[PDB]
Amino acid sequence: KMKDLSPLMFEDFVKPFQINPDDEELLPHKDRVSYQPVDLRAAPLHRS
Amino acid sequence: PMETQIISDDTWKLVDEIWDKKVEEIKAEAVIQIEEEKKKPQILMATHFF
Amino acid sequence: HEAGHIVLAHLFPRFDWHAFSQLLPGGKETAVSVFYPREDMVDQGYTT
Amino acid sequence: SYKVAVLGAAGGIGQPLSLLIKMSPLVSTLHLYDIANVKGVAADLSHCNTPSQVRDFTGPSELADCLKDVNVVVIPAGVPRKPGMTRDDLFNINANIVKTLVEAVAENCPNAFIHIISNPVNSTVPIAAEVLKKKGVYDPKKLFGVTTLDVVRANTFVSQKKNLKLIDVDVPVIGGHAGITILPLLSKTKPSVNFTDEEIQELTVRIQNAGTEVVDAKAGAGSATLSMAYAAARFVESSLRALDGDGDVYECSFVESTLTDLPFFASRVKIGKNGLEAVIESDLQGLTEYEQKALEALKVELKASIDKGVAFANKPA
Amino acid sequence: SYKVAVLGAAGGIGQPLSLLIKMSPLVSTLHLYDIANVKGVAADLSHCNTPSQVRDFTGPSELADCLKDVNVVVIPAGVPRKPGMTRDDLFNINANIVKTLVEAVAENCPNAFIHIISNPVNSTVPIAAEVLKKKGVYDPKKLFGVTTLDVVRANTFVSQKKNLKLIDVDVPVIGGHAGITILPLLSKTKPSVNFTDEEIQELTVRIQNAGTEVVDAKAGAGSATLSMAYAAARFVESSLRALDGDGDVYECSFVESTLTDLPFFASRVKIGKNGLEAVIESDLQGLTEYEQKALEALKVELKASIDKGVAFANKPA
Amino acid sequence: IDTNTIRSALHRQTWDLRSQVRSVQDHGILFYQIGRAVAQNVLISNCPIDPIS
Amino acid sequence: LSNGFFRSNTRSESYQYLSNLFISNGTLLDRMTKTLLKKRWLFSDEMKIGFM
Amino acid sequence: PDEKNRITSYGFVENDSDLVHGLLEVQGALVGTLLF
Repeated sequence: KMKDLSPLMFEDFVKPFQINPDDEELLPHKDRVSYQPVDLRAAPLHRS
Repeated sequence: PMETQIISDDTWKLVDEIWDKKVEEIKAEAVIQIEEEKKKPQILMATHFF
Repeated sequence: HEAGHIVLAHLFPRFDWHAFSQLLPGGKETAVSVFYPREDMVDQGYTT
Repeated sequence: SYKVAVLGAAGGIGQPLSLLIKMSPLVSTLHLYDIANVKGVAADLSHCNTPSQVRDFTGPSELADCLKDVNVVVIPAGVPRKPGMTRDDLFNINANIVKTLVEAVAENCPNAFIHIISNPVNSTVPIAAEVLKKKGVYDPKKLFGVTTLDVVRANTFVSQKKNLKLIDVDVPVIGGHAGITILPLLSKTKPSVNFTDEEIQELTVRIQNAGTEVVDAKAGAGSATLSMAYAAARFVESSLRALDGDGDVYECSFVESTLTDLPFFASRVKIGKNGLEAVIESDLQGLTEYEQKALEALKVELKASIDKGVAFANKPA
Repeated sequence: SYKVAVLGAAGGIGQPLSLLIKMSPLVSTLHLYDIANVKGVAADLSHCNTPSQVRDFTGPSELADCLKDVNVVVIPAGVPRKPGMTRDDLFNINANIVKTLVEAVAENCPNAFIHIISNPVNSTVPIAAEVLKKKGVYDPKKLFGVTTLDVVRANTFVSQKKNLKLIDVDVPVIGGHAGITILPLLSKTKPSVNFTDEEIQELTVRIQNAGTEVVDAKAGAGSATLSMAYAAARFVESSLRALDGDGDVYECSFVESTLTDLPFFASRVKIGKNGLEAVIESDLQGLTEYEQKALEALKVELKASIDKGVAFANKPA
Repeated sequence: IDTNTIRSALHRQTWDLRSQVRSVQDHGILFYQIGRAVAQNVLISNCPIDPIS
Repeated sequence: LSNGFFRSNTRSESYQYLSNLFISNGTLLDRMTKTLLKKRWLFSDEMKIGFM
Repeated sequence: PDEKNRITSYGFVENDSDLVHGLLEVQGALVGTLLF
């Protein structure tokens, strides 16, 4: 019942990230670590 | 943001140093490891007697 | 409710196998759908 | 719980600096002064929901009421450039204004952190020192020249060039505050980064001519206003923190130092409760040959500027 | 990592607002735009060692380059009042300027938080809504009227009167942003303090006439400069906070609301990731009789102002 | 006794035989192993490393 | 817990230094993970050989 | 991706995090130059 109705297909979320085993090429990086330090504290208040 | 700088700029120099020492040690170890001339038995030890 | 569950379960490129869905199982005022995870995900040992 | 009095708070610099000082968490009373158009600035600032109080005074007659019990006195007064004006007339007007203001400060309250902002600060700090000397109340430990805009520009240019963490970037700047006097100690930039000769020369000339760049970028609309107000507020907050007993207040300023043969010099200093506490001499130790030759090049013209300042400050009335 | 573009950043209000946005730890790019004298403000701002970047655009032809990928559009443009000019010509000039700017925003970036500061905002927000409607892209959830100045003035006046902590006091203000269309809900002030009748009357008239007090204290020098810059910076930072997913960003704003029969009203709202998220209706529940008759008196004039705005916004070309 | 004999005697002790042999199918865990082993070797040169697989 | 933001920034600087060091030696990790990809086991001898 | 290819909750990442937290606790409890 999904076949002849042409629904709007989703993208693949569980596609694996794989490396070509014998293909001699330099795969790139972005240039960073995506991690951000957690540092959130308000400024000291007035009348001090 | 409130956190200023952390451990050092000199500790990064030290870890760069040890990284370079290990890299150079591996580089030296790779190419000069095997060289052999002979291992002949020293059974004419004359310094004990002659 | 179960039609929406089935529609979104069958709207993805790689989902668990839909064995069967049954309305009103054994007199209880509910419904049950059965999904079997694929063998590669079980053999992986980790989730993405 | 400290009071700042801004003399000339209704000019180009006066309003953004007063706005920044009002909503800083250290000031509790703000006594603005200008000869005219100061009531509107006070009315504008009084509506903000900050606990610091703003009061305004009009005319020199209220000057005696402006400086009572003031902990930090800031003098940014001075007319900006007009077309057809040479250095002589503008220098005379600004120096007369700062002379009258320093006379009023010496008469009313001489125990305040005095921040000289008017340009040129190389020839204005000696004038203020000579005027304070004539009343027998001069304190060299409580007289500063705000030249931290050069440090701010140096940090900005170094961070833009080397792509470094801007929260960590600081560059020592010595000499003066006008042109080739600015010697950015780029070899002592923290954290440690290495520059090339062309990069060093480009950064040095950019830091030295950023003032001219920002003046001629306005097409005759005036000098730097927002960045100068930024630097002035930074120095005001640092001096107010020094008054609170903070033991790590290191700031770059133009003060009466003995590091060189010059009476006045711009270097890194450590400010305490009673004003100046220490002068960092290590800024002059370990310089490269480029910075050394730039220092000996700027020394003669800095001496000329200081001599011009003390020569005007002792003119007969 | 959010982008704010200020249209009219070379006027009176624009320069301090641009400077305060430059100091904000949420803005990463600031786009100053004005028909003239906008490069000087950019040159002034670029010397500060803040990580946010400032770019300037001159002329309408660069306006299409001004609004690309802009997340918050701020419109403080508009010539302040000149002597001898009535409400009609200044209204026409400001409305034409804001109409051109809203047309440019609708063509370039319909999905930007639009903050209107140009006065009067009671007859300007309907004009912007009508212009956005004509392109078929109007979003009522992303169009705000910055009326934080009345809240700030109410908080300051209440703190000065009853002597509370200025940090904690907040006063809700409903109605409009002009004349007797401002209704301070003084009975719902947190922390809870009970006023007298004459105190309520005095505070109400002071809040309603603070604008005329601050434009007559300047003696024809224009309108307030630092206070609306303060309020606009507060509102921009609050909108940027709400855009990051913060779930407790409640602000008082003049938006298209259904609380009363009026199409547009000023009330407390909750802003979310997708713009306006909630409108607080309990601000209209539990009012006293004085606030009720003040609301019914101000409703007629608010309706007249909105009618004048939508009447101008649909005039033939 | 060569070093390969010692290596093979050590591998039979610190490894478990397993039927239904399978490998990693999404690389990036391999990158984690590679980076961690490199950082262990260059920095901490007084600790051994079990063979990566 | 006033000691939850110092360690985060310490690990942040550690990660930044590790990223800056791994950027220069990207080819090393590239050839190394390819060697692990073809040859299913990787000892210290292959490790040091691939350090070239 | 929207973090689509992360490898949450497997063997040695949790052990590495635990070891890092323990080393940080040891270093911060023993403070009472090296560190700025």
